[PDB]
Amino acid sequence: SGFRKMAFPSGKVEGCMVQVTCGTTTLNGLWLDDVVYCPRHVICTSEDMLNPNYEDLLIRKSNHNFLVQAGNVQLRVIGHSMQNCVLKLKVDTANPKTPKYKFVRIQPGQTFSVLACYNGSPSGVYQCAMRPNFTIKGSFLNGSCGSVGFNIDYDCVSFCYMHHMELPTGVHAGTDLEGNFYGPFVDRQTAQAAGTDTTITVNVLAWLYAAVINGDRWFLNRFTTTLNDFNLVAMKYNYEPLTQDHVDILGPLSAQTGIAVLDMCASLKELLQNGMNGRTILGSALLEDEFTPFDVVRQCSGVTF
Amino acid sequence: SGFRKMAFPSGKVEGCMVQVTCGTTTLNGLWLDDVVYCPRHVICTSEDMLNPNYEDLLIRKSNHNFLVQAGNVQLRVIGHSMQNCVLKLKVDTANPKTPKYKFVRIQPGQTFSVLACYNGSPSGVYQCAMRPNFTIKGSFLNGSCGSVGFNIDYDCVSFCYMHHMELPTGVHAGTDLEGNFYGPFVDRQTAQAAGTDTTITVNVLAWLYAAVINGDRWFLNRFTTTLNDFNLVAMKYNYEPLTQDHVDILGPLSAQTGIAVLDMCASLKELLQNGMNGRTILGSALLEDEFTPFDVVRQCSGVTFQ
Ligand SMILES: CN1CC[C@@H](C(=O)Nc2cncc3ccccc23)c2cc(Cl)ccc21
Ligand SMILES: CN1CC[C@@H](C(=O)Nc2cncc3ccccc23)c2cc(Cl)ccc21
Ligand SMILES: [Cl-]
Ligand SMILES: [Cl-]
Ligand SMILES: [Cl-]
Repeated sequence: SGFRKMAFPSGKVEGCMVQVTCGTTTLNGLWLDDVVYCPRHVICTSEDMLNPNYEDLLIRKSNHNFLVQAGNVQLRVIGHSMQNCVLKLKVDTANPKTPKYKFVRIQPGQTFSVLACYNGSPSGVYQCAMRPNFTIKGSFLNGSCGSVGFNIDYDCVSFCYMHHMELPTGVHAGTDLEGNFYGPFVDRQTAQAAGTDTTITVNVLAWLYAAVINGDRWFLNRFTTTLNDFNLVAMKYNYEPLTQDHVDILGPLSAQTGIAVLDMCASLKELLQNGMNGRTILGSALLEDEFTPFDVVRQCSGVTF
Repeated sequence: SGFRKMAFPSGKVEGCMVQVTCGTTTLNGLWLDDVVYCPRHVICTSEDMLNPNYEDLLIRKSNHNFLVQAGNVQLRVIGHSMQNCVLKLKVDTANPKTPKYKFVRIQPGQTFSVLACYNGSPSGVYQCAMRPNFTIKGSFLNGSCGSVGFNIDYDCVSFCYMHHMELPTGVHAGTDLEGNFYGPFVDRQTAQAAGTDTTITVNVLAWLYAAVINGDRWFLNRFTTTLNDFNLVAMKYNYEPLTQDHVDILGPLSAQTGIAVLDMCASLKELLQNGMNGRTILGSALLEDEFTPFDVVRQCSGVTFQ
């Protein structure tokens, strides 16, 4: 019993975190095989960030301008190249702690664990969701750039996020490990804002199934709904549309609890229109949307890595 | 910016998790140096659990009755002893992944990270607090026994909890790493129940200071309170009493934000009376009590967002 916001075990990623310094700027890098990946803005001074020409700034740097520290060991940079908004520093040593890994780009609503780092040292691990507006509500201070987000499927670490910046509302923006930003953001000190966000409907339904599995049923009702009627209600409360793919993905949880997906949708529709009436679900007075259907099955089944 | 329920990176503990089997029972063990620590109930059958005589059950076991698996490698058990509710299995190999560590017994309200494990393999990491009633609200299934709670301040892992059981309300009970239970619980299947739980007041105040540091002030008010008047109100909402030690502990956060501890107490009294009226504090519609004053200072910036 119990249901917690649970991150993947971070050990496989901790063994990849390094400190990258270029001039006065220090941030985190991800060391996989003989390459260290980090945000390309490590080469910028605060003035450069106003309007940077990254290729021009990079052409002025030599390998010795990048100091990479892995624990208390300096790695030798033997090459440097840029791929989108990520800088790739070739080093003379392959990381002996390199796990089985892949680079994956996730979709909004997908969750991942963030290993927050400062000066190449892991400080904490927390579970995030990629918001529908492509930001993450992370917890990051100055020096956290280069911290990564990941999932684990079996013994393979799928790296999906690298931290780049904080937007004025305190939310965060970053890229996949190929340097492509999530969302319409750019790596420059210019006016940028997170768009209006929406709730991840399939994730709320998954969390309602988790509540039922854990003995909370007060919100269940005798009603069902059509997918079209639910989606009209979802649009009204800034909830993401629920697709037939989402309904299919919720199939296992629906079969385990005996509550059809559209039956759970009728519970959610009532919760939106009426609220919780002083009640809580899994110790929350808000509908939680940062657990995917897979997260719920994994936690409630005890999957290990 | 931002404020998340954040666990310590679990790598240093993952490299210590092993599987311990005794007969038909399999659970997790913590391998540090040449010793594997695990709940002593690994020697019980389900039947033995009502009134087990652990001394009598253990004397009947030899070293070869304990199978310890670290990854795909069987460790050889060369000794066994019981310390309170923990079984200590001496093994012939020191764990090369043993981090700098210590054993610490924590007090209610303290927080820690839990690395939930099954069959010696880590499944997930989450943040917990030792409730005032000495239970923890974990996420644990059958086979999770032996999973540990810890803090990693500096490069030293302080192990503070080992999971032993789930109580009928779905909450969890365990011991420190010396095998002493937290709370009035026993490692028996006898009728046991968690006492009435209460909110960790000092932690709620710490979290209100985190909200102020992150720019949220809507809940502040022009009032202050005496410590005694605060406790008379707070106790009516099943909040733990706030002691002068708690007021002292909140001093740094009080100095950083410019809000005196008793002034923040008056804000808490008003929140208990009014609720949030559709508003949230740090993305929560309830008052959060699983962040200590130490956690807030570690997570938050040294500069308040005035
Ligand atoms: C102007 N500026 C600041 C430094 C860096 C930035 O956002 N860094 C930070 C990241 N995460 C949390 C922070 C919390 C407080 C301060 C900085 C934080 C950055 C990066 C880009 Cl791509 C563009 C601009 C910019
Ligand atoms: C009767 N019984 C059951 C097995 C074990 C126990 O509590 N195991 C479990 C632990 N954590 C979560 C669980 C979730 C579902 C099931 C078991 C769980 C245990 C241990 C002691 Cl010390 C006393 C009694 C007892
Ligand atoms: Cl609601
Ligand atoms: Cl599934
Ligand atoms: Cl303590």
